[PDB]
Amino acid sequence: SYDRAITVFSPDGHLFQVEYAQEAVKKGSTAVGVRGRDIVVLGVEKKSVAKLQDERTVRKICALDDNVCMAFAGLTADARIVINRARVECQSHRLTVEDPVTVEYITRYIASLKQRYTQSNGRRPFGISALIVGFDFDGTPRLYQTDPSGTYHAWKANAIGRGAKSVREFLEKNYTDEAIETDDLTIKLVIKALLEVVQSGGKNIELAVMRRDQSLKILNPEEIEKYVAEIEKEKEENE
Amino acid sequence: NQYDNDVTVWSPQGRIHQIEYAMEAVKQGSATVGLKSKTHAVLVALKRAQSELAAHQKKILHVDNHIGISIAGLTADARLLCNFMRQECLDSRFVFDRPLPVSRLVSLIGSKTQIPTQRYGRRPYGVGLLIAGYDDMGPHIFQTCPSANYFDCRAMSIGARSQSARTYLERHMSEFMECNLNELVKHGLRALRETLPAEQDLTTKNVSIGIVGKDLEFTIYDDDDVSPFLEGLEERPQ
Amino acid sequence: YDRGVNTFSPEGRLFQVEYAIEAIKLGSTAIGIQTSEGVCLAVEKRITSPLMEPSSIEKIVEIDAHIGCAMSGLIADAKTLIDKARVETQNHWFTYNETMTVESVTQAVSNLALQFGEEDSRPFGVALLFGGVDEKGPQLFHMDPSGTFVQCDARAIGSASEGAQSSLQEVYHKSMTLKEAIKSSLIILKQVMEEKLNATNIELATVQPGQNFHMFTKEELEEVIKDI
Amino acid sequence: GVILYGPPGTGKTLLAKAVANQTSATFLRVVGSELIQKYLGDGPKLVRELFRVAEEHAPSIVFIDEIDAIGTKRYDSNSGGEREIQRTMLELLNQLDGFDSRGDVKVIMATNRIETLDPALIRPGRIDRKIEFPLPDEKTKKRIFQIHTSRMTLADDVTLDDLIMAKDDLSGADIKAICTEAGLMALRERRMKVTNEDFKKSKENVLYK
Amino acid sequence: SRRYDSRTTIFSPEGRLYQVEYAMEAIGHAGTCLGILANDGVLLAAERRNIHKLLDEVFFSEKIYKLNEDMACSVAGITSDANVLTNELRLIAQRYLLQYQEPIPCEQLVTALCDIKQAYTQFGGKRPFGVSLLYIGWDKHYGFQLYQSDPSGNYGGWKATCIGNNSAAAVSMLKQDYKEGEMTLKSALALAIKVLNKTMDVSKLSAEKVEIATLTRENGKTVIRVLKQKEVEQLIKKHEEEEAKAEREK
Amino acid sequence: MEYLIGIQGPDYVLVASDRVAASNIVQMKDDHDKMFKMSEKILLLCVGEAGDTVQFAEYIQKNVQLYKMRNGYELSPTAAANFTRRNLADCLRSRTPYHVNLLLAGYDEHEGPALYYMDYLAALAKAPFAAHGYGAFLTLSILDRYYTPTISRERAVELLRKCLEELQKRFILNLPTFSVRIIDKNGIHDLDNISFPKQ
Amino acid sequence: ERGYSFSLTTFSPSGKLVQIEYALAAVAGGAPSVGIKAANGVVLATEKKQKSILYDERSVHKVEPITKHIGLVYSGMGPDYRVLVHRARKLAQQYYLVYQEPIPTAQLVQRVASVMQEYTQSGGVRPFGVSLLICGWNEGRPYLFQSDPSGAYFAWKATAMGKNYVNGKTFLEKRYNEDLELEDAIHTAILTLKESFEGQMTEDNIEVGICNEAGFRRLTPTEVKDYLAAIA
Ligand SMILES: Nc1ncnc2c1ncn2[C@@H]1O[C@H](COP(=O)(O)OP(=O)(O)OP(O)(O)=S)[C@@H](O)[C@H]1O
Ligand SMILES: [Mg+2]
Repeated sequence: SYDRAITVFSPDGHLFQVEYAQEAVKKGSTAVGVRGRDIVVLGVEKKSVAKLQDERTVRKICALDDNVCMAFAGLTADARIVINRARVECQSHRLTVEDPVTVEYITRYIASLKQRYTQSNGRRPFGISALIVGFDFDGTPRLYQTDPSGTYHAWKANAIGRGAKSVREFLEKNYTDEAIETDDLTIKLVIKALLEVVQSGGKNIELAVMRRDQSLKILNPEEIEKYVAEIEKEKEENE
Repeated sequence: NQYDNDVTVWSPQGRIHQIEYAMEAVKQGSATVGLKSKTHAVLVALKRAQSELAAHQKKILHVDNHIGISIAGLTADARLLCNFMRQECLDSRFVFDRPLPVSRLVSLIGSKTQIPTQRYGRRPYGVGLLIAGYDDMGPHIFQTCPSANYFDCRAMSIGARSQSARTYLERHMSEFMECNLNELVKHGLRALRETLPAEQDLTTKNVSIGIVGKDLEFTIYDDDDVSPFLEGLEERPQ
Repeated sequence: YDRGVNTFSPEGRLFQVEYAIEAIKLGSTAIGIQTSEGVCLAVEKRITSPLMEPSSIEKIVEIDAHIGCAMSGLIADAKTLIDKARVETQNHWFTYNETMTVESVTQAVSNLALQFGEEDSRPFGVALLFGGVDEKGPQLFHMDPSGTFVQCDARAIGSASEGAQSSLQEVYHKSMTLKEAIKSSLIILKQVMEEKLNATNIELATVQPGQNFHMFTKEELEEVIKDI
Repeated sequence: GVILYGPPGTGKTLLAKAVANQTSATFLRVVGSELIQKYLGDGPKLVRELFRVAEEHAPSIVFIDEIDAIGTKRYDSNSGGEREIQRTMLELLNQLDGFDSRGDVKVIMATNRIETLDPALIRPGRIDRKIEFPLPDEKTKKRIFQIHTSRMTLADDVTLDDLIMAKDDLSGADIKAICTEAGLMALRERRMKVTNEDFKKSKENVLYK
Repeated sequence: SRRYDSRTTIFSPEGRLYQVEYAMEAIGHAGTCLGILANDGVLLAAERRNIHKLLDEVFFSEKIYKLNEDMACSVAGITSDANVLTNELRLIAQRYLLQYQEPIPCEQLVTALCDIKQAYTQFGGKRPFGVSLLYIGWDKHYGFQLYQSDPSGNYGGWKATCIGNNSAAAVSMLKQDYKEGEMTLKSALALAIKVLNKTMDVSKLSAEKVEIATLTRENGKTVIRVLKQKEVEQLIKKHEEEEAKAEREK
Repeated sequence: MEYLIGIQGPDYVLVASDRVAASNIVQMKDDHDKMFKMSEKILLLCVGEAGDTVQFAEYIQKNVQLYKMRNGYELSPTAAANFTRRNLADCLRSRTPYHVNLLLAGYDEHEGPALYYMDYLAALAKAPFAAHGYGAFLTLSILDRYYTPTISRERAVELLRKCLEELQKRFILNLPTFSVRIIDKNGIHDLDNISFPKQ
Repeated sequence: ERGYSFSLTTFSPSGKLVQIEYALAAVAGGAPSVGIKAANGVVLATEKKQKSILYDERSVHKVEPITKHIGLVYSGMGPDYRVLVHRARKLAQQYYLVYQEPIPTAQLVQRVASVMQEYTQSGGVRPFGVSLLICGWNEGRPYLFQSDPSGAYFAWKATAMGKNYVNGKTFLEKRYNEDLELEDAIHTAILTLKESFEGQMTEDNIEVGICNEAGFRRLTPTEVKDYLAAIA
């Protein structure tokens, strides 16, 4: 057994292996999510496809239950083992207390798994950040995120990945109340958001909405070809 | 200094520096003075505080009905040996149905604290235990140190600025083996006014006294019942 | 170059216990005041973004029905100590059929605070206030990353800790009331925080001898603010 | 203080070139790698007198490229080892924070591995303006194409985009590379306008090794 | 004892980690493997390295390893590290068959091994594997599949990929000559001999220098056929006949 | 002690069970449900002692739901039934063997409908019809009397009607009500909770 | 006590395992040894010179049998060899207790080389400093395999290990063909060990072991003198 303290304090009060892992998040591909009052909409950008690969094994939006979706950034090898440990816990909740898992509960499991893992012996911390999105019982759509140090934290709109400060500055000057008016109008905020990021001009973006009673339903590159037309068409006439 | 890092490493002079640095930790805590008569064992402590509204940190603890201790150093390792101290007293009382003798208790501590002074990546216990108790042989004053070396003594004083208290105890220890409980205590109280700056001494909220006695169970006196003992001292000569 | 985690200084203290004392100077500030009418206890939130939901974060959390808490420094490892305190108050109720006193909660946590090493891995970087009403009345305690706890009367912990303590020694006296202790704390928090004071940047909680642990919410809270 | 840093080939030296292009003041250039001398002690004194002479002249900004060189490799021809590296770099860093008259000097920086050199130099006051050098974007890679393709009588077949995406993280030097290589290909056959298959062979040669 | 520890698990101050990037640096050299599919069948073209005149040429294969009864793998990198992985996912497929009485799907065999490979990069203070490897196979859910593993622990589905020494030159030409779903298992073989004509610096394409194995679906068989050294060279010269025709007529 | 039944047709599987949760001599609950879903086309029907029928059958249910999330598709009824047989057989020679009797019903898009049979010793049997409980002794003889491999689902219900009316003539237990399912290409469908009025 | 539980063999920034590269240097400075299979059996021949006349040459042996039909020689350092002999003696027994059959020579090298790879990754150990040559005649056809400290293995027709191994491989390439008997391969194994020995190659400076379909055996110095006579 390898017993060695990896994460230790700095002489001024930092945890260096934590904040080095935050920079591995800061060059993964961008993931943006907002919530509507009835339909949540989150979609990663930079699919970065090379037209010789299977398109389904590269997906970064998975589901933990029927109601809880999840996107991430950072490095993918650490991601899909946190996900598989979350799938067991949200299934073991049902063998216990009968209701399906509330979206706040599954964030506390991931965040507490991630903290104690910056505390044990001989373990580097995880290098991912996540967005947990769900519409729980009694239909209240909400989302969260998870820092690699393990601080779960709710939001109304957020973005992580490479180029996340510029998108977060873009949303606060754009997030009104009437932006979440229609289920097709909230999507026009996300498609306007990631187009203000690393190119992805309809060819590298994959939105995925959830209408509070469905599962995740990814629109194929025909409505995004339709939406990016009309989002740029309104931009064409006003300016 | 590459010989200054781990407890395992000997110096080329032959003095392990990690043990010598734990002696610096016991010199940081406030002073306390223990002494004994023919029939009594009295230890007197001097508390400290952080602000004027925060309370004073206690130092005298109750191990058993005939054993009490006084700590100096970091308080977390003090409670670690204290919960070991209480456990070794009541199981001997569970097995043999007798009070565990004091001189046989301290040798369990000396074997307890010597173990992390020899392994790898194990700190010593920075603590300043003065022990007062009863065998069937009368009172006993014992002190320890983080070098796992316990001392049999008749009056000692440890903590910050304690050398001035030892000089007072040497020139008055011919009188200690005769007096009753009253001026045995205020012999020790004249040692704590020795180890202070020349303006504040004994304002009834920073001093504590614990006595075990030949027909007297170990009793701690705190900040109101100190005042009968504390009256009857002369002014500081200047 | 690299020491172990368990090494004394030549001045004798430690290395990483003393480094963790520095880490709670980055946390948000928090004020607790003990009054014989009851314990009031406040904090700021340090809201970063307008898009952020404000109520998802918390600093006041309850341990039992008669004991509240307040955390500073890091947050993610504070939740480990909170869960050990909640279990400890329920094991004491299960085996003794009574309420654990406020002091005996604190030493049950403070024994846990210095247990790292290389067998069986770093000290916790939080600082806690424990406000409660046991049978000796209202109490107020303060622990350390070093595991050293002591009863305080008006303790201010956070990034603005030493600036607030000086302004708090002048207004505190032993015969306060709870209605003026609540007002006296928000005068101090109005100085030390960055943004303006409103009903969302701060939150309070008071514990009484009569009723149990009560946390204020954004309806009864701003009557203190508009009548500051 | 002023400093650049980034991957090998982004614009830290060329940028300095344009800087001087605009300037109307004194200017010098030297490489840290040459600072080491097979003897002992000289290099330091070299630094001293060099700073002196620079300061003595005029409105001036001197620049050294790739100091990290002196902190990365080691040449067996050097008499000792770090036993002079340390002292030389030390006196160096001092000579930018001399208690004496600092004079009219400002300094730029340009290193590929900044993370590993002595952070002591990075002290505030010695170095002030600290700027990153990133990977330019493809939409700008098109502009680089335009740059190194404006004043050449190319062939009409230029579809630059299907050439931009070859190396997913290529550099602004690679543009010039492909361009001049294709031109050479043209010159071999004495042709004039540079056709697309020339771009093909270019990407194949310059990159695949 | 902490002076001798090399800390093969920690991050670097720039954010990335050095140990697996040194391994993927070593995965470039020492070997060449590639695969292709568009229709019924899938192939693995691999180039032999030790071509010395004193060897027995046995064990039916050199870098091809039959894993299941209907899938196989081609490996690259440290050959000794490869022998531990190959007989590790060989019984991952068997403990699946013990548990469900059904052959394992080709994708979740890859994810099972790439979690064991990921764990050494993450804790334990242990040297990771410098091994990347391909996966061909068939299942009833999606048919013919083609995967690729990396020493970091992340996989991916593909259609044609090389992990050779000049693998970037091969991929640049695979996306220059390709067709989605129309490359039958004769045009892919002619394309396979075209690609390793380029990346192999030893010219003239010695038939003993390469190995080609095909996986075709016969009704209840899934025939994995390592084609012999009598039909390689006629496929070699078939590439040679057309290139003298295409060069002279252009 | 209880009674469930397994008629399997050309493109459907007709299953039914009772609704009585028993006790010492009384019946605690008259509308109990012995029916456990795992997928959109796989059911599970468990009979046995008190604790093991509940906890084993939901242990299997969390492993089948997990297989769908890890892969995106469901188990076949052949593989789902054969995963259960491994779990009894491994836990048979243990300190706590489960004592349950069960039969699994499933539809697939490749091999069509399927019915499997098990006991408390974990022996599989691909059967066209089966039954557990003491009512199986009464009711198997009507069922092979009238079974055709090409039987339509309308007359398969009235065969089940005939198979239960004899069970309320010469069987000493009460058993008034019976819950009925049907499985096809469209998934699980609830049929009428057929019963006999004791008023 | 306990161990270290960390690998002291890491990747270089040039991507080479340096400790394995150093272990091959210790193999190359060993005693020279050649091995030749020819159509009915395998010949293993080594070179064993005592440092002085005081040593008892009939005490230790370079050529060791593993079972009835498998022999094994080395070229490296001494005490590492006796460890993985006793390991390989045991591995041939657990195959036999399961299957009631003598182990194939291929499956032994599958399991001996798995030990050497496992030993160059685990915590706190330096790799072995030996290379092996393994012979045997399973199912008529003979076999000749060579392992290395990295854990790989090969299938040779004829090869040389030890000092001047690059000269022996050129000598065997100009000598060996497909068609030789066992007694011819003995004569050319002495002819390739004479390239690097001293002046006196007596009946006790060398050690030769053969396989047949009759099984592995090791030559006594009587007939080794007869093969050494009328040689070169
Ligand atoms: N962003 C760019 N725009 C236009 N040309 C560029 C750009 N980046 C590089 N180049 C070209 O490539 C050359 C390389 O730029 P340099 O200034 O040498 O970069 P550098 O990062 O300082 O190089 P190193 O690391 O010292 S080798 C320039 O002289 C230009 O010809
Ligand atoms: Mg440059």
